Amino acid sequence: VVGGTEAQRNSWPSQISLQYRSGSSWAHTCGGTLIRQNWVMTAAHCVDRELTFRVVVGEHNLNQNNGTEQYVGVQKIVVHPYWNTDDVAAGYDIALLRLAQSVTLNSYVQLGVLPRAGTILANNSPCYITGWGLTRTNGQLAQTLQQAYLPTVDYAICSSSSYWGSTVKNSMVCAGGDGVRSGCQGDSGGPLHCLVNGQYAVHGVTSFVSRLGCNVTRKPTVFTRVSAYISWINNVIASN
Ligand code: NA
Repeated sequence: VVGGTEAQRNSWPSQISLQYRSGSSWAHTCGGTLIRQNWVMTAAHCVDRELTFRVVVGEHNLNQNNGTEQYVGVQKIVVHPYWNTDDVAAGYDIALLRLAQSVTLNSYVQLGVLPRAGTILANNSPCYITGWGLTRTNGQLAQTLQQAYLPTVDYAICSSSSYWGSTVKNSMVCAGGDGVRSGCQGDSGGPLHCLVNGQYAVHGVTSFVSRLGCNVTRKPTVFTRVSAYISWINNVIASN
């Protein structure tokens, strides 16, 4: 997250860190949202590589013991069947991870609530992106979980020629684009939390930013629109 602030450690208890095994260590690669005690929602592109993945719930500082973490292996990966890794612009950038164990819930570990199917946010709706991704274009990962306030940009504006044009689809949410605050590499897969009727819900799964940089004016961060995939998510969980 470029232009973020440090999150309070109990603000976003559905945020997870998706990590891969790297030598004798683990490396953060993506975010995700805990949606059942044994299921995480993330981006499909996060799990393109043939790696050994784990999820960390209750994580705040990637580099220090928080005293709240639970570490769990990924047992099964179900990528959306229409996903195509060389065409992120087509959409379908979503995957479900079944965890090897069910995590225990507490103030640091909670299920993300998802929007009702079909919900579309008004332009300029209030949302926060969260994650450990780069804090500058071509920078380094955050140590502590970051948040940035990223107002939505509706489809009509986001798909206009000076924004994303054809690349953004109605199955996506755009947010931000002010040139200061954005998602960045390592935030993919994590949540966009939007405040609706007094309750935050996870309306987006972070999917992509500009090839020209993270915080680029009129290139809002682009998220998979969770409310377009409710039936898919429910069908996957029911059949696994
Ligand atoms: Na930690």
